[PDB]
Amino acid sequence: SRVCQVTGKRPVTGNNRSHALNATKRRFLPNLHSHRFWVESEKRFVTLRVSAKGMRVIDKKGIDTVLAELRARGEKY
Amino acid sequence: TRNGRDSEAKRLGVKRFGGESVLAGSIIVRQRGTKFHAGANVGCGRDHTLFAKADGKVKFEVKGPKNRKFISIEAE
Amino acid sequence: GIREKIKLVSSAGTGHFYTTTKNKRTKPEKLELKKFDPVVRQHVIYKEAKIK
Amino acid sequence: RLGRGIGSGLGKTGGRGHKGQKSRSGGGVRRGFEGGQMPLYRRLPKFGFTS
Amino acid sequence: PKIKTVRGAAKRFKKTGKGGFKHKHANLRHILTKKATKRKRHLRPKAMVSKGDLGLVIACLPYA
RNA sequence: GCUUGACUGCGAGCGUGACGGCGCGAGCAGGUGCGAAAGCAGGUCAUAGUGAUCCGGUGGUUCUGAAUGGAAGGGCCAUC
RNA sequence: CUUUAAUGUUUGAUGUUCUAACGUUGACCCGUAAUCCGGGUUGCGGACAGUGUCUGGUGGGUAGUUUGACUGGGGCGGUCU
RNA sequence: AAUUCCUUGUCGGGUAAGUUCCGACCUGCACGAAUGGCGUAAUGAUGGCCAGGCUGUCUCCACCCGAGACUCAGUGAAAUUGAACUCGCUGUGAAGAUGCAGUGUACCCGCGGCAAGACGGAAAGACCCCGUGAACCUUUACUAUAGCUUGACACUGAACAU
RNA sequence: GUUUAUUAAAAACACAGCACUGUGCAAACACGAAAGUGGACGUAUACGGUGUGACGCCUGCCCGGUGCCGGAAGGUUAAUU
RNA sequence: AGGACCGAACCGACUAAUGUUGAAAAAUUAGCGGAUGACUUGUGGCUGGGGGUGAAAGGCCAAUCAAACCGGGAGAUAGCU
RNA sequence: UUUUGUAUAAUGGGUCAGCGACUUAUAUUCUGUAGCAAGGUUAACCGAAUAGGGGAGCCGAAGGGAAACCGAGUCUUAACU
RNA sequence: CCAUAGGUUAAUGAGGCGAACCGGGGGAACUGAAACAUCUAAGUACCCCGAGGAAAAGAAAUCAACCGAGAUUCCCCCAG
Ligand SMILES: [Mg+2]
Ligand SMILES: [Mg+2]
Ligand SMILES: [Mg+2]
Ligand SMILES: [Mg+2]
Ligand SMILES: [Mg+2]
Ligand SMILES: [Mg+2]
Ligand SMILES: [Mg+2]
Ligand SMILES: [Mg+2]
Ligand SMILES: [Mg+2]
Ligand SMILES: [Mg+2]
Ligand SMILES: [Mg+2]
Ligand SMILES: [Mg+2]
Ligand SMILES: [Mg+2]
Ligand SMILES: [Mg+2]
Ligand SMILES: [Mg+2]
Ligand SMILES: [Mg+2]
Ligand SMILES: [Mg+2]
Ligand SMILES: [Mg+2]
Ligand SMILES: [Mg+2]
Ligand SMILES: [Mg+2]
Ligand SMILES: [Mg+2]
Ligand SMILES: [Mg+2]
Ligand SMILES: [Mg+2]
Ligand SMILES: [Mg+2]
Ligand SMILES: [Mg+2]
Ligand SMILES: [Mg+2]
Ligand SMILES: [Mg+2]
Ligand SMILES: [Mg+2]
Ligand SMILES: [Mg+2]
Ligand SMILES: [Mg+2]
Ligand SMILES: [Mg+2]
Ligand SMILES: [Mg+2]
Ligand SMILES: [Mg+2]
Ligand SMILES: [Mg+2]
Ligand SMILES: [Mg+2]
Ligand SMILES: [Mg+2]
Ligand SMILES: [Mg+2]
Ligand SMILES: [Mg+2]
Ligand SMILES: [Mg+2]
Ligand SMILES: [Mg+2]
Ligand SMILES: [Mg+2]
Ligand SMILES: [Mg+2]
Ligand SMILES: [Mg+2]
Ligand SMILES: [Mg+2]
Ligand SMILES: [Mg+2]
Repeated sequence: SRVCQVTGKRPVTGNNRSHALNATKRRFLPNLHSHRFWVESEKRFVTLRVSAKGMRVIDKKGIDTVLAELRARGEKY
Repeated sequence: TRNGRDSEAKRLGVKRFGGESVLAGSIIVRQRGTKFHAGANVGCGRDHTLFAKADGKVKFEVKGPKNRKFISIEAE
Repeated sequence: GIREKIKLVSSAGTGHFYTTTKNKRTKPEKLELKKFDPVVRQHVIYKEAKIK
Repeated sequence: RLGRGIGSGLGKTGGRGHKGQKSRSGGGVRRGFEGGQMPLYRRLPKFGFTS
Repeated sequence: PKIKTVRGAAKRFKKTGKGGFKHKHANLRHILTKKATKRKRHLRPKAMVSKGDLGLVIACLPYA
């Protein structure tokens, strides 16, 4: 499903407004993108489904550090 | 049709009759045009409404060349 | 209705004003009148202004 | 005890009259209803503040 | 449950010493210029609630 | 002819409305105008020329100001 | 200042030459007894396409509703202060 | 004219007599060319009209054969029903009377029949109206919205040319 | 030939044919939040949609309105800055 | 050769009568149409309710269809009787 | 039963028996009644516990004003006889 | 090419059921507004996930107001 593998962002629901404030249910989905991240330690490319906000934290945190937290959650690669 | 229109009645006429005791400021008659004219101790409003300027009995009388009807207050 | 309402502002600077109407086709000149000002408790000249 | 025979004086209508809102089950208008007009506590303007 | 006061009526009526309710006069919002000064002056002071509407006001204001 | 009473604060007592309300008002206070004065003037001979509340706008205001000083905002007055 | 021309300074607009993101419902290899999927090799495309947020337009495609009363029945006409 | 209101248009044909049919007229109230026009063999439980044959369709019904209806034995319902000692007439009367008034008539009770009435039975009227009822459907009704489309930003980086 | 099973079988629908239009194949389109599937294991001599309705003779005039298509100079105009 | 002809099975259901507390909650009798085909039929399978399916009648989707049935919101609401 | 009006040929009922419709909770106002009284009364809770404790609070004895404020006065107004 | 993916064993653990209560992911409409859009109904009904005997919450980047209080939960007031 539409879940970020780094930040865990998932679709959320809200209202479409209008000039008359009429509220209709809607969904907000993350800006998810499938990217192949280069992991130096394994000298390999690993593909992750990440949001655009997740991409920013990867540079700040390091490719190895983020993957270590994901392994704590536990998943396939 | 193009008719069938009217306005609410404004309740004109004599409110206090001859010999009635009235308080100062009480209107005696509401009218259109000077059917009655103000006499002694009687005021005239901007719409020719006659009001009492003193406490006393209402008296109607006819005097003058025009054979008009006048309202006066005898303040005892 | 084409006559438009105007305000007459006192010259004393109290900020009190009266309101009235005036004909725009004629009498272009501003309206000046001596009217009582409750703030100064005196009759002063009131000057035409714009309602806003 | 209404609606318990002729002799009781409140039978066959329960004191509710004849086929009005008050005679309906759960019937009756809300507080302040003036027949359709906006009620007096809405014809008049708000004033003041709470200190 | 506790009775809920009509909040719209609570912002326009205040209880007086003898149990009455005072309200401000209407007709003095935005067409007042064409009204004579005497008319505006009489509408400025506070007014008493009429006897016919006393029952309706008390129903809307059960806690005051 | 001269003028702005088409005045400000009020108002005894009445009228008419179920009510909201509408209408009339001597007189009082402060300041005016016209008269030599008595006096008259709170618009127009009178009765049509009009629209409640909410919301928002403008001016004024030592009323309020969520720790305190302000302020925002609100209130009041004028007014759209 | 106008008509402007050149000159210095800034965002963009297309076009192109790229590949490295991204795309490949091109080829080949492997997982593999597999027209799926994944990985690899290669070709092509390529900072587009495509998607997310925001935003303008369009939208009976699909919804929720409105569409007054009086009235010699109703509608039509007329009327509403 | 599957279209013509006036209208049974007018003329002709058909009939003893044709508001239909067929042929024309054009005055097309208010035909008309792919929301197709005009024709068209064949086809049609297709629509209209005519003729022959044929006949109880009818003039005008008669008889006969069966199955019911009728009687006996056995078994044995139903809809409906405020209660009935449940006549006619005229008048009255939620304004069309078995029940009121007046008056007339009528011994008590079955069976076979007919349906004039009991505003007969059936089903809280489908027409009409109303409710600030319901639902579907339409659209340049309102307010939205899926979808489609536009641009900015992100995914998305580096040279060159104008 | 088909149709209102249970009051309507028709002049209605379908029909072969005709024309317009969309669609270059990761096709348009449709079903699916998506993946995907149908279209089609087809490729414009194909497919979808629309109207007309064998055949015969033919199908005239209007692009103002409403749509659609093409253009983009100017006017106006969102998010953003 | 033929969505050819006549005509049984088979399938349809045009007319009339009966029946309408039916023999039968749609049939029977006498006629009627198709009857090698766009036929008919058996056994399985698939499409699900604002959806399906429909040679299109708002038809059909378990004797129910201008939005199936069952349960729930729910003692909806009902200025009406 | 519903109506201006029903023997009405307006609705209802074949009959009997059983069942079948103004309740409950909370708050508020008014009346009656009882207690205390310028005071009245506790709630949760404690508690061998329908007692007692708990006065946290609530209403009343002072109002006027939008409010600040003032106060048997107060507001309105420059000021009110 | 190492590797990695993958593959074969062996150990543990989980699968389902069950009334309500609880947390979380989704989430109506009828209705009320005497219509109806904001609003109400209602984060209710319902669906889904998970846990326990309770769950959840919980040890101040909290309140107060220049005095102070000192986690969370629950009850009565404050207060319609
Ligand atoms: Mg009685
Ligand atoms: Mg009644
Ligand atoms: Mg004059
Ligand atoms: Mg609704
Ligand atoms: Mg009407
Ligand atoms: Mg004709
Ligand atoms: Mg002839
Ligand atoms: Mg002919
Ligand atoms: Mg035509
Ligand atoms: Mg055409
Ligand atoms: Mg024929
Ligand atoms: Mg013959
Ligand atoms: Mg016989
Ligand atoms: Mg029986
Ligand atoms: Mg009888
Ligand atoms: Mg009779
Ligand atoms: Mg008999
Ligand atoms: Mg008979
Ligand atoms: Mg109506
Ligand atoms: Mg049928
Ligand atoms: Mg038929
Ligand atoms: Mg056709
Ligand atoms: Mg053109
Ligand atoms: Mg055009
Ligand atoms: Mg054949
Ligand atoms: Mg044949
Ligand atoms: Mg059939
Ligand atoms: Mg019959
Ligand atoms: Mg049966
Ligand atoms: Mg045959
Ligand atoms: Mg259908
Ligand atoms: Mg139809
Ligand atoms: Mg059916
Ligand atoms: Mg529906
Ligand atoms: Mg159900
Ligand atoms: Mg409910
Ligand atoms: Mg019910
Ligand atoms: Mg009867
Ligand atoms: Mg009956
Ligand atoms: Mg008592
Ligand atoms: Mg105790
Ligand atoms: Mg205390
Ligand atoms: Mg006083
Ligand atoms: Mg409503
Ligand atoms: Mg346990």
